[PDB]
Amino acid sequence: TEFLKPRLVDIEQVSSTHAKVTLEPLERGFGHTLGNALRRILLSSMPGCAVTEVEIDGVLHEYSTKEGVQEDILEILLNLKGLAVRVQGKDEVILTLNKSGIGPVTAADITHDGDVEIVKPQHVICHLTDENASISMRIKVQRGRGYVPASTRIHLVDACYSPVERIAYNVEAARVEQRTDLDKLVIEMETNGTIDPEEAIRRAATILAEQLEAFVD
Amino acid sequence: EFLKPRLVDIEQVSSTHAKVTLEPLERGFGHTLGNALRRILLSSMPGCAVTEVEIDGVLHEYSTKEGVQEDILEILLNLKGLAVRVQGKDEVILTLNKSGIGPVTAADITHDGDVEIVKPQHVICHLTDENASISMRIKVQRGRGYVPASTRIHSEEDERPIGRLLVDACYSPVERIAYNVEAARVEQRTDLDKLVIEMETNGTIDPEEAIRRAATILAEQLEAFVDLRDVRQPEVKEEKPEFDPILLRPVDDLELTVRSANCLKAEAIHYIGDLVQRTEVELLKTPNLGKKSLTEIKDVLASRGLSLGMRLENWPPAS
Amino acid sequence: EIKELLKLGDLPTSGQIRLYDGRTGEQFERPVTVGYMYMLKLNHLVDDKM
Amino acid sequence: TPEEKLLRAIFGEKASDVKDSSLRVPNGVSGTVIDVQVFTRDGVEKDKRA
Amino acid sequence: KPLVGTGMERAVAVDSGVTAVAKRGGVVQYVDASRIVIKVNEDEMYPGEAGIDIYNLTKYTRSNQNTCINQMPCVSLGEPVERGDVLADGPSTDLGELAL
Amino acid sequence: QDVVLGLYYMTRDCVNAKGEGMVLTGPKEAERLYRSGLASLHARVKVRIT
Amino acid sequence: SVITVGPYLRLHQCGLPKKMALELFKPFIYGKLELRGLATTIKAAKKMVEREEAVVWDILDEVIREHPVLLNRAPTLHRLGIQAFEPVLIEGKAIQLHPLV
Repeated sequence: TEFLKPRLVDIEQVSSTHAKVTLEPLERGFGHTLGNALRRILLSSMPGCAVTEVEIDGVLHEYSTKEGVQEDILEILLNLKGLAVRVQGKDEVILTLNKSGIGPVTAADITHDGDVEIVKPQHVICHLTDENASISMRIKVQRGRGYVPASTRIHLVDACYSPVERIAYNVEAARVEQRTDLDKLVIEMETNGTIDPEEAIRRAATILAEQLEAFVD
Repeated sequence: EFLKPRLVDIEQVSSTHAKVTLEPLERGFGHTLGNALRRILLSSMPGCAVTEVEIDGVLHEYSTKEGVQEDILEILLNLKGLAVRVQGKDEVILTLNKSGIGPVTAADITHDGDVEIVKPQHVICHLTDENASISMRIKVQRGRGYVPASTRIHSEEDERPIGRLLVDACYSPVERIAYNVEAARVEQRTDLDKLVIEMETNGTIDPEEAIRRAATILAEQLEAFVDLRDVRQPEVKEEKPEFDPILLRPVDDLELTVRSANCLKAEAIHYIGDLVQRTEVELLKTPNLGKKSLTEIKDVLASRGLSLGMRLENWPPAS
Repeated sequence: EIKELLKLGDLPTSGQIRLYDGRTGEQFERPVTVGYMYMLKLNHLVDDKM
Repeated sequence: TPEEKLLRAIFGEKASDVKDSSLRVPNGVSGTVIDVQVFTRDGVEKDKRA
Repeated sequence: KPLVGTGMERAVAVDSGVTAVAKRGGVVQYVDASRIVIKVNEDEMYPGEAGIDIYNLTKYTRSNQNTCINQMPCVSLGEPVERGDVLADGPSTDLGELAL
Repeated sequence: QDVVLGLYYMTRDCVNAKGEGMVLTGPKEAERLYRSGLASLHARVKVRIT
Repeated sequence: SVITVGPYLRLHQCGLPKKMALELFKPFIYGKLELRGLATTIKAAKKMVEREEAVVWDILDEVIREHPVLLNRAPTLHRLGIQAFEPVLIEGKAIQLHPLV
């Protein structure tokens, strides 16, 4: 008829990017149900902006080599997925990497645009060897709900939109004075920094709530 | 930047069994609402089912009605599955009466404006001797999930009616749930999906009623999920009782005569924290108390160690 | 003779089917066997031993 | 003893000449009584319930 | 009752006393959770005293191991039984079969 | 026992399956890859590790 | 009593029945109880835990905390046949034993 909603919920955060939220006392089975369902939405269908396509300056194929770079073409592509991008009013922005010379290319070494915000200018993109070594390329960010692989693009970089790097829910037993077995739900989460774990969940749950706008009274 | 689903055809196919379908579904939400609905449908759904029962000439489950071919323990176990549905009411006591060599079905009950015997063929027991005769007070409440008989004694406090056989409570009308999302393209959309949630009732929840109150819980749960106020409790309760706790117990505990028992009902005195402070003065002037009537109260107050009529410039503190 | 009787019941010869974890709702890789086994409760019941 | 005596006097309990030896239900087990038997010495008077 | 059996279960149930087995064939006159009355057929019936075979059933009662030993009727009113038929199941017997 | 059949099945590889040949930033997005049904538990893969 | 599983355990603990732990630590509860003032006297404490007042459970969990118990199984062959664990309360009459041990 009427239900149980939790009390005492302590989010204990380690670093600003990583965080662990515990939340008791749920009715029986409600840890797994809220837990798994929030996990699914946190991982799969969560709006984000990552790098989707890359046209390079010097060479056409994903099996070629750039002079002045020890990072292979497949290598920098990996580094790109790991750059955390957030666009403001813009749905699509594309950046130019103009930097050259003996030494490593950070992200503060990117062009700084108006609706562009690099969450880590410290982030290591690729290294440059001796002499001059020229490198500037155009790399196009895209907007989407999820993680979209390079393979799913048929007519290229895996697009890791969602802010979630990792999620796990661990369900253990909680007692309410004279109730025997209730669930205590522990959510642990890591983010790409474009949004803090605490808020990630809020909207994560908000989404699922939105989907029930059809049945509740 | 998202869509939201809704429920197209709900397709009954039996009183017991029906496929409800949910059309506008995005990629993967199919299994997401789908598993998480099976989860909240198999458990958390409302249901009424017979809780206690008194039967004519029987004292406990392990006996034998004359002229019936079941044993009381079996007859209980037939009611556990008696499928009833009632409305405005929360607990309704149906009555069963029938004699003569003949199968007593569920239909043989008496009807209330709220009573709907969702299966009237349902066998309850068989009589078997012309003038053998049974009569019973079947009691139905309505709760959530599985309250087995046993846990239904910690509230005790006089359930004495020896006749009342408590039956384990199986309060739920889900039998078995199964969703399957087959893919469904609304004419233009790249790929959205369907969600056929097939379900199996006892007959006493109409699919739509269900699948709705199901989604409802999910909301109120996720409600607290949305923002996270780290919330907590005050705690640290009191370790300072002034008086002797004895004065917070009701006047029953005095184990007194009935004419003196209801009479303290009368003059507005429950707890003995009030009997303690009403003198002998107060008592002839009280409706129906006398020499034999009040001699009684000075003797059970004597035995527990208290007296009639005193003070306490502080009664009663404080929560 | 067992497999032949499985056909009539319209059930797979594997003796195995796919199952789905009730919690996460997802498939179990591999078939697991399901079936019916007559089982006893022996009277070393706990609340006599404890 | 002294302190037990003062205690009977403060609260007025009539310290009995008889001990409590009754058959009581063993901790943890709980059920319905379905039969009572009474066996009496030949020549002692059958009580009420017997 | 075992879905998977061997065939002996009918043999074990009967030869073990726990079940109530028809002495003489006839028809059921009366069925109570307490007793069962069999109106004997003419052929098996002795000339005098005539009468009927009456099986009084064992009801809820203590076993050696504190388990409960209780008999229940497995026939219905006015049913044909032949000699050596199962008239009532013991504990852990179903329909004449041994069900542990 | 149960627990070793566990790790074994996990850290075991088959010839050809989902995720064949792709490359990943670290373990974290490798779990992400599996939980979401994109990759097979056991499929040959280059990944960045530290 | 009989033992069962419990994979949810950390390796340094074990599942001990509410019922057992109540009886095992009985003098301890009688203690913490009149210490915090929830009982007037030991004879009251006796009546309280006999009563299984829900209040005591929150206490039992106090007296339980940094208080190891010893578990020992049938033929004690090497020193590992007795081992010490931190007790975790369980509904049920069985012991829960970490699978690795």
